Amino acid sequence: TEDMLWTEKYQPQTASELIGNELAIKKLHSWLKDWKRRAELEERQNLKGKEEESRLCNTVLITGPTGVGKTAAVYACAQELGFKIFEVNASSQRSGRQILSQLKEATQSHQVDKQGVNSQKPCFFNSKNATSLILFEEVDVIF
Amino acid sequence: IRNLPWVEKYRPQTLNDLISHQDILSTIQKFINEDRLPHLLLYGPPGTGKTSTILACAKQLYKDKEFGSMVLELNASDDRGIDIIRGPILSFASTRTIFKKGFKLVILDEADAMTQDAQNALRRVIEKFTENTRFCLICNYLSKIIPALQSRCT
Amino acid sequence: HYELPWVEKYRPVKLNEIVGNEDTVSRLEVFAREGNVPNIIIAGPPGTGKTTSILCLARALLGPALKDAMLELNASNDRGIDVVRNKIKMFAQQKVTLPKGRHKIIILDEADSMTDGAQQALRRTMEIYSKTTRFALACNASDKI
Amino acid sequence: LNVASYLQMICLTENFRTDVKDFVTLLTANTCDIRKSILYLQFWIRSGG
Amino acid sequence: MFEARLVQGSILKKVLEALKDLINEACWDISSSGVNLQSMDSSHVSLVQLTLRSEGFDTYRCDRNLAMGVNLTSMSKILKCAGNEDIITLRAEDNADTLALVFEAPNQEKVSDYEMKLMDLDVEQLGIPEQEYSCVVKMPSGEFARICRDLSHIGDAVVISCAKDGVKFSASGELGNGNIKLSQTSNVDKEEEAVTIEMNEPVQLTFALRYLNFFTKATPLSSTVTLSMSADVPLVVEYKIADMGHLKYYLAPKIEDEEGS
Amino acid sequence: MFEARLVQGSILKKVLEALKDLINEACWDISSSGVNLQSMDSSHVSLVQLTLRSEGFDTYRCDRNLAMGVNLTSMSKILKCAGNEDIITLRAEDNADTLALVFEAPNQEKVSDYEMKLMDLDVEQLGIPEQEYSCVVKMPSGEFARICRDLSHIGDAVVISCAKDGVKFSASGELGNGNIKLSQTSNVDKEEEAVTIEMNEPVQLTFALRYLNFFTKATPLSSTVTLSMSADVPLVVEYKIADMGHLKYYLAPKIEDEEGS
Amino acid sequence: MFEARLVQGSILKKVLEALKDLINEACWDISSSGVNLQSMDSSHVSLVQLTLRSEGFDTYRCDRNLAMGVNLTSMSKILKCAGNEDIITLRAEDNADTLALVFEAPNQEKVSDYEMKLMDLDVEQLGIPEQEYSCVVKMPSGEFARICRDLSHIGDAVVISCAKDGVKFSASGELGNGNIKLSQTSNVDKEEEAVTIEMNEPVQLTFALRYLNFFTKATPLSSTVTLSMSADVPLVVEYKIADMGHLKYYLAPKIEDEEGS
Ligand SMILES: Nc1ncnc2c1ncn2[C@@H]1O[C@H](COP(=O)(O)OP(=O)(O)OP(O)(O)=S)[C@@H](O)[C@H]1O
Ligand SMILES: Nc1ncnc2c1ncn2[C@@H]1O[C@H](COP(=O)(O)OP(=O)(O)OP(O)(O)=S)[C@@H](O)[C@H]1O
Ligand SMILES: Nc1ncnc2c1ncn2[C@@H]1O[C@H](COP(=O)(O)OP(=O)(O)OP(O)(O)=S)[C@@H](O)[C@H]1O
Ligand SMILES: [Mg+2]
Ligand SMILES: [Mg+2]
Ligand SMILES: [Mg+2]
Repeated sequence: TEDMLWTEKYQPQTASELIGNELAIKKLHSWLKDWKRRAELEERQNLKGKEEESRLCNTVLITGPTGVGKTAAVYACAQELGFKIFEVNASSQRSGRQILSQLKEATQSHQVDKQGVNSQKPCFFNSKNATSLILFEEVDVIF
Repeated sequence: IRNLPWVEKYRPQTLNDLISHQDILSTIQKFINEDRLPHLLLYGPPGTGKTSTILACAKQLYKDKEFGSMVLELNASDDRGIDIIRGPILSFASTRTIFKKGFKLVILDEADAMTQDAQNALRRVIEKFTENTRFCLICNYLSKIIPALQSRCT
Repeated sequence: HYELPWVEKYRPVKLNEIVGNEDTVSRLEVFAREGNVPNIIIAGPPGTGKTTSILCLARALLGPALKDAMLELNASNDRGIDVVRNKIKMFAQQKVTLPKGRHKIIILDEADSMTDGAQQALRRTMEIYSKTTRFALACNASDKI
Repeated sequence: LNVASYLQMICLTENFRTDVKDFVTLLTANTCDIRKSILYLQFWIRSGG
Repeated sequence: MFEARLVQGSILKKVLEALKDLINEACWDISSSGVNLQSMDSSHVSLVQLTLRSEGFDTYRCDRNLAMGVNLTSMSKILKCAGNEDIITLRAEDNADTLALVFEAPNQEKVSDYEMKLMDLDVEQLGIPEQEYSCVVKMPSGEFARICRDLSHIGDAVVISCAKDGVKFSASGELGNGNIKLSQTSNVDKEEEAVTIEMNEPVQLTFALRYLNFFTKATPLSSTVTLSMSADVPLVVEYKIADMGHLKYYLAPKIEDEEGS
Repeated sequence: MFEARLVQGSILKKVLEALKDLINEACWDISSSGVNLQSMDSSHVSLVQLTLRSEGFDTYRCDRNLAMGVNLTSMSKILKCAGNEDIITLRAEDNADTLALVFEAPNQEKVSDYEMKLMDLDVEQLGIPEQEYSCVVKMPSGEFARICRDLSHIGDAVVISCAKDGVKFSASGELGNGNIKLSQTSNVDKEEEAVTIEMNEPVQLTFALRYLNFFTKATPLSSTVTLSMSADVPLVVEYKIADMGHLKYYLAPKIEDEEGS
Repeated sequence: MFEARLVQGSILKKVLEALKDLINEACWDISSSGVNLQSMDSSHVSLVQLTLRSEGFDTYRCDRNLAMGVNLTSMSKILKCAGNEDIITLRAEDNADTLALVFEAPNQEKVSDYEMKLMDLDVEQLGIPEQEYSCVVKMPSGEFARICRDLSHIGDAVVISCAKDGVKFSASGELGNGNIKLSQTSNVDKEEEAVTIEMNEPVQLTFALRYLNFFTKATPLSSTVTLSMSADVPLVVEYKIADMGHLKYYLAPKIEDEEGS
C-alpha cells in the first residue's frame, strides 16, 4: 500500500539526518545560513526604508562521487533554512537564452508569494519568507 | 572495346545454375513457391553463391520495373551504425508501395560489418515488420552477428 | 496468413511459465503480485527471459491499463536526448489513474543501444518522477549502461 | 560502517534483522553508493529476503 | 462530471495567447461558482489569477470541486485550431485523466472533439487576502502594450512611480534613458479612455519589463486596464472582462541593495 | 517546339506550391492531348497525377512529345516572382536545355524573362490503372486543409474512416487524441454545400500526416475536393479545377501493429 | 542649442529603416541651411547624403554648426516608439553627450522624453562634387523593390544595362538567368508610373545586391525615384522627399575583372 521509492521515503529532511561528510554539510549549511541572514537583513532594510570581510561568495560548488548525497544535503539544508530551490537538471532543455530569460528574475526579483506552500521546491523546464536559491544539477553534463 | 570479367559473365541468373548446394537450394525454392519465404541468413566463405542465390530469388519474386522499389540492397561496410538502420531500412520496412501489394525484400550484404547496436535495432525492425518485408542477411562470419539477430533468420 | 514461430506461439504470458533464474523470477513474481516495483535493470545473456519477464511483470501489474500506463521503447525507436527530454518526461508528468501500489511503467529494451548522452539526460527523470512512474530496463552488457 | 549501520537502521524499521558483514560486503561491492544500496535493499527486502 | 460552454472561442484564444510564453502549465480550479486559475511563473516571481464566472458561460454545470492541470504548449496549439466566433464546449468527467474540447461547427460543417491528457502536480494554494492598495489608475490597455513595448527596446528594467502627477515610467540603459508621463486631464483619441486616479501616497518601485510585455498580451480582453500599487504588496494589473470575469497579474518588485555609505 | 500560354499565373502558383516539399523533381509530359505530371514520392508512398487540358490554356502549340525533368526548389524560387492576374508563357525547344518563362507586366511596362536549365533523368513511366473506389465523398477544400493542419498538431498519423454517415478523422498522439465527425446535413452562407456519400462498404485506414498536409497545400486551386478510398486501393484526393485541369494525389496507407497488439 | 521639429514621424521611421542595416552609424552635421547626413558604411562601398531643408521643420533653431555621430542600433530602437503620425522634437545642447527625442503623443498631455547618450565619433566630411550624369531614369519605388526581390532570388550579382528604350535588368547565377525589360511608357494616366527617358549614351554596369536591398528599403519614403548612371561613377539613387528635402544613395560599382588576351 506504498507508492514511494525508499530513497524518497527515507529522504533526509534535516542536515543532521545525512550520513557522513559532516564537514561539507556544515560548510554548506553555514553558507546557506549566511545567505538567509543576508536576505533577512535585506528585508529589515526594506522595512526601515519603507564585502571582503564577510567574503560571502554568491555561489557554492559541490563535488563528489555518485550517490553520496550532494543533492540530498542541498535539499535538506534548503528545507531547514527556508530556501526555495529552482532546479535546472540535464533532463530538460537548458540552453543559455532559455535559462537566462526564464530564471534570472528568480535571483533578481522578489518572490510574489512568500508565505504558504511555497516551501515546495519546483524544477525548470521549457518544452515566513522564502528566499530563492538556484540549483544547477549535474553541471558537467553539457549537450 | 569491352572485356568483361568471367566472374560477372558466367553468373547463375537462375537458381538452377548453382552447382554445389542442392539441398538448401531445393529448400529455398520450396520456400519461394508455397509463399512461405522466411528471413534468410546466407553465410559462408566468399565466392560460394549467396548473392547470386538472393538475386535469383528476388528476380523470381519481383519484376524488372518494381526491382528498384520493392527490394532494397545495402552494404553495411559503406555506413555502419544505426544511422542506416534508423533511416533507409526503417522507412523501407515501415512504408508501403502505393499500388504494388505484397512483401518487400531487404538484402543486407556484408552484415558482419554491422555494429552491435545497429544489429540490436535491426533485429527489432525485423520483429516489428515481418509481414510487410523479409530480410536476407549475407555474411562471411556468423561469429560477428549477435544470436538475437541470428535466431530471427533461418 | 502464415505459421507463427514457436518463439511467439509458445511465448510465456505469465511469470510462472518462465524456466531458469528461479530466484530473480520468483522475486519478480512476488513484486507483480504485491506491487510497488522499483526501477529495475535486468542484465544477462541473449535468450534468457529478460524481455519476457519484464513484459509479464508489466502485464500482471497493470492489467487493463496496459494501453495507457505503459510506454515501451526498443532500439528501433529514437530514444535520443531530445526524446528523453520531451516524450519520457511528458509520459512521466502525464496523469494516469491507476490502483494504489501500481505505477506507470517505462520499458527501455536494449539499453546498451542508448547513447551516453541520453542516459545522462535520463538521470533526474529516473529520480523525480518515482511516485507515478517506474523504469524497467533490459540489457545484455551492463557495462554499456 | 556508518552506511552499514544506516542500512541496518532502515532495515530494522521494516522489521528485519540483518548482520553488519553482509551489508559491508554489499557496500564494498557497489563502492559506498548510498542510493544504489538503498534501492537494492528495497528490492531485496520487499521480495522476501 | 463537468461542462463549461464558452460562448465565443475568442475568449479562450486571447487568454491562452496572454498566458502563452509566460506560464508553464495551467491549473483550472473548478467549482459551482465558476472557473479559477492561479498559476505562478516558472521563476515564481509573477502570478496570474483568472476568474471566469459561472453565468458568463453559455451553459455551465458541475458536480464537485476539482483541479485540472494541463500543459500549455498542447492547450495553446489546440486553441490555435478553434473558431473565433464559434461556441466551445469544455468537458471532463469526475475522475478521468483527459479533458475534451468540443468545437461545434468551426467552418459550419463539422464537429470536433479534441482531447488533452492532464498532468499531475502539487496544486499550490494562492489564496491571498484582498488588502487595500495605495495607487490605482484606470488607463487603456492598447496604450499599456504600446508604451511597454516602446520602452522595452531601451533596457530591461522599469522604474515606475505613482503619485498625484500620474504614472511615471523610466528606462535607463546603455542606449539612454527614456521617460513616460501620464496625466489626469490627458485622454486618448484612439479609444477615448480617460486616466483617473484614487491615489493614497506616492510609491517608487522597479520591475522587469519582459514580464510586463508578457502581462500586456491580454490587451484585447478588455478596453481598459486598472493598475494597483503600494509600497509592500506587488504590482497588480487588472483586466475586467465584461460578464466573463477578471484577470489579475501580481508582479513582485526587484530587490535593491543599499550601498555601503 | 513547345509553347503554352496560360490564362492566369495564379493557377500555376497554386498548383505547385504544394509540390515544393513533397515532389523532388517535376517530370512534365507534353503531347497533343495536354500536359501530364505523373510524379512519385521519394519514399515511394505518394503519387501526384496532374492533367492540364488544351482547352484550359490560352495558347498551346506542340509538335513532338516532350519529357521535361525540372528541380523544384529553384523553380519555386522563380515562381515566388509571379503575380495572380497576370499571364505567363512557357516556351521550350525540341533539343534545348532551357525553360523560358515569359512574364507579362503587372505594371504594364515591366516584361520579365526567366531561364531554367533542364536536368535529364530517366522516367519510371508508372501509369495509374484507374481502379474503382468503394467510398467516395465530396468536401469543401478549405475545411480539409484546416482539418489536416489541425491534426498535424496532435499526432503524426491520422485514421480516416468513411462510412454511410460521413468522413471521420482521428489522430491519437502524446498530448491526447482528437476526433472529427462530418455530418451530411450542412448549412453555410451558400445554398448548396455539404458532404456527399456514394459508398459501398465502410473503410477505415491510417495515413501519414506530412504528405496529407502537402496534399492540402493546393486547396486554393479548386473550391471542392473529392476523397475516394476502399479496402485495398489507396487514399486519393482529387481537385477538379474549373475548366482548365484536374489534379489527383494518391497516398498509400501505413502499416499498423497496435491494432493487433 | 538644437531644436528641430519633425511634423510627421513616418518619414523619420522609414528613413531609419532604410539605413538600419546599410551603415553602422549616422553622423549628422547641422548648419543654418538645415540637417545634413553624409555617412559611409562599414565596408566603405556606399555613401549616404541626406539633406533636410529648414522650412520643412515647423520650428527650427540653431545657434552654431553642430556635428555629432551616433550608432544606429539605438536609433532603430528609439523611433520604433514613434507613431505613424505625431510631432517630434530633436533637442540638443551646445556641447553635451546626449541627444533628446521628445514625442508629443496624440494624448492631451503625454510626453516622451527619450534622452540617449553619444559616443563622440571622429569622422570626416567627404564632399562629393556635382557632375554630368549620362543616364537619368524616373521610376516608381514599389515595383523597383519588386525588381530587386526579383533579381535577389536568382543571383547575387546584378547587371543593369541602359538602352535607348529604357533599362534592362540581368541576374546570372547558379540557378540560371533572369532578365527584366522596360520600355518607354511615359504616356499613362498618372505621372508617377511614367518612365521618362532623357539619357544620352548606353552604359552597362554590375553592382551587388545587399547594399542595393538596403537602398530599396526606402520605398515608402517617396512615390518616385531618380536613377543616375554615368561612366566610372557610383550608382546614384535620388529620393525627393516632398516639402522637406532630398536623399542620395551612392554605391561604388563592382569592378569587372577583364580576362587576359
Ligand atoms: N548521505 C546520505 N544520507 C542519507 N540518504 C542519502 C545519502 N546519500 C544519498 N542518500 C539517498 O539517496 C538519494 C539520492 O541521492 P543524491 O543526493 O541524489 O545523490 P547525489 O549526491 O546527488 O549524486 P548524483 O546526483 O546521483 S551524481 C537521496 O534522496 C537519499 O534518499
Ligand atoms: N554455386 C555457384 N555456381 C556457379 N557459379 C558460382 C557459384 N557461386 C559463385 N559462382 C560464381 O562466382 C561469382 C561471384 O559469386 P558471388 O555469389 O557474387 O559471391 P558471394 O557469394 O556474394 O560471396 P561474398 O561473401 O558476398 S564476396 C558469380 O558471378 C559466379 O560466376
Ligand atoms: N526463461 C525462459 N523460459 C521460457 N521461454 C523462454 C525463456 N527465455 C526465453 N524464452 C523464449 O525465447 C523467446 C525470446 O526470449 P526473450 O526473453 O524475448 O529474449 P531476451 O530474454 O530478452 O534476451 P535478449 O537479450 O532480449 S536477445 C521467448 O518468447 C520465449 O519463447
Ligand atoms: Mg543529485
Ligand atoms: Mg556478393
Ligand atoms: Mg528482446
